[PDB]
Amino acid sequence: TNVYADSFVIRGDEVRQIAPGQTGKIADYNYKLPDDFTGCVIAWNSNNLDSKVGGNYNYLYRLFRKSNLKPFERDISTEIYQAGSTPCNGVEGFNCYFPLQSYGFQPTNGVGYQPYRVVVLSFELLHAPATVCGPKKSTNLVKNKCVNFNFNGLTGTGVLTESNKKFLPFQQFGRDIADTTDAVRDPQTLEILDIT
Amino acid sequence: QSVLTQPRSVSGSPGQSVTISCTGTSSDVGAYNYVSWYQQHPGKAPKLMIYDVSARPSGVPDRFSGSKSGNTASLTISGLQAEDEADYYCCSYAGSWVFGGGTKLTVLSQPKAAPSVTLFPPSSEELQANKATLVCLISDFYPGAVTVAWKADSSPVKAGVETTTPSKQSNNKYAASSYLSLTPEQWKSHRSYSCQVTHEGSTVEKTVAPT
Amino acid sequence: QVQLVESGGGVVQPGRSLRLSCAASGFTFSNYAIHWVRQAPGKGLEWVAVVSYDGSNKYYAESVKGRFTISRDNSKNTLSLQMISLRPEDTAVYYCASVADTAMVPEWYFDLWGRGTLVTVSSASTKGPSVFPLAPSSKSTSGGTAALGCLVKDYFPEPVTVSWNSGALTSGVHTFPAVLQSSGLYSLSSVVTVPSSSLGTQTYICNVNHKPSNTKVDKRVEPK
Repeated sequence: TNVYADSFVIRGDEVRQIAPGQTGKIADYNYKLPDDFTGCVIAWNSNNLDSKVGGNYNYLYRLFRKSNLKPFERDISTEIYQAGSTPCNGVEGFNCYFPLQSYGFQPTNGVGYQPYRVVVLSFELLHAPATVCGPKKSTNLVKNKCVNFNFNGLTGTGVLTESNKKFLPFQQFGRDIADTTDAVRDPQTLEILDIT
Repeated sequence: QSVLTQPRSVSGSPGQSVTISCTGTSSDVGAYNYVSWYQQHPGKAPKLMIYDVSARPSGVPDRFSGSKSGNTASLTISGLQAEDEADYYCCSYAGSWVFGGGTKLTVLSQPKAAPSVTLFPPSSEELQANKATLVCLISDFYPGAVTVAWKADSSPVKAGVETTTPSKQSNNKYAASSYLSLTPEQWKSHRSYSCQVTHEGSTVEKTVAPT
Repeated sequence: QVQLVESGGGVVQPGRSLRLSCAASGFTFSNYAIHWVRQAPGKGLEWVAVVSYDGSNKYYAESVKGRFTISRDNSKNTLSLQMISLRPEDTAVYYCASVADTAMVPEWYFDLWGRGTLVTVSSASTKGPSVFPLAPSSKSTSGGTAALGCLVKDYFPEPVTVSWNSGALTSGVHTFPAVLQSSGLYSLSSVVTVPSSSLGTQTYICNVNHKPSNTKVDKRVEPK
């Protein structure tokens, strides 16, 4: 379950920090991952349209924080940093050091400073299954020969032929008496069959 | 360095392949991977065809292709069509945008014609007016690519040269003209002046005398 | 439609100033750089300038610094190019050059072009041509073919019509397009191809007419 994914852009040098139990600058001040962070991580390049005219300052990051980030914590906070004992009243004095200095996405550098179309697949588990899963390739059918079959949960082996028995909009199963499964309307053609 | 080195013209048969060089420097070409190629129709704006020498933008046909090794880019256009006949420009950006020298692609649609050159001395009435204009005339040539080389008895002269870009004459060949403005004292000093043309590697030379 | 429309072109004198501009439509102009790339008529391409949205980062070429000033207005999606101390080598078709949205092409390359406007920095005025007879050389190789003409020089502007023998001489006539020299003037050439055995009897006159300057010079072309 929990296919919460994020769609954002990350500079090329800070890429590996999206990792289970990693530190750095993003993983210290911008985006924290917990221990045992399994799943997947994927990034690829978003070079040549992530450069607005002379300095891509639409896109920010927090450069300073008092203490450690909690995992899964979004730092939307206008609470700027304080270094010394004199608190900042908005006027940039000597110990403010405004943490939201922005991304330097000006790709005139090498490959290490490039904007990348990154995603962070964050996977965890709660109590409700049958979430996002995979389309398991949906093979063909066969008739009039004994054959193994696996259907959507139930399975068996036999020959598949036509039928006279009828269904309703809800059935996925069929047995004549005493758990002897014999009837499947197929999940693709929606056509009723027998299992001899 | 200041202007990227290109061939002035490349002649190719239609449907064939041509390769046009873009020779620069290590601070221009070999520094980064940012080399472009620009097709400019006459009377219109340029048009992008190649980024980052390997690949192409949207809408660009796959006939456009590039290759780069060291400090020379090489635009390769396979299957020449008549709509590719325009001016070609390569540009690089490491710290600044440095364009190329210019390349006129000529899609051959008729057989090759050699230029007829007729050189005229400046008149005596102009020499009494303390002026001199040498008149070198180029006509009946195809493909449209001539370079005028003036000469003073063995030696190339490059100052005071005004030459017309070749424009169409009536019978689908082109016409041109080149002017050498000099003083009457430099006219009567040397022995003979020559106007050399170069058309697809062929040279036709005409020589006049101050006598 | 992604579209760039230049403005501010014209014909100016050397030593004066001019201000160009370009309006943008069809794309978010505040997120991509526009440039000026100039092209002289029949010559190569030459970049001029670039302006950033904050108005801090601007880069100029080597023949540009100290004279040309680009600025932009992100709210009105237009710009400006303030140009002082104009010289005649700056005479070029000026393009406001940016990039559209649909391309992966960044702003430092050049995809979305403008239609261009012409800026002419020249001090030449309405001058009549000087018609100089290009004397042939039939006196040594008579019997074959001689070439004679007359040289049209130092006029402004276009055009000058040249007829031969009041239009009666038509065969062999080929009047050439003109040059554009450094002074801002023009100079064409007209040479008729004649048989070399007809110069001792037939007089060849070129009729040079310059209509914006009202100059009609009839010059005879005689062998030396």
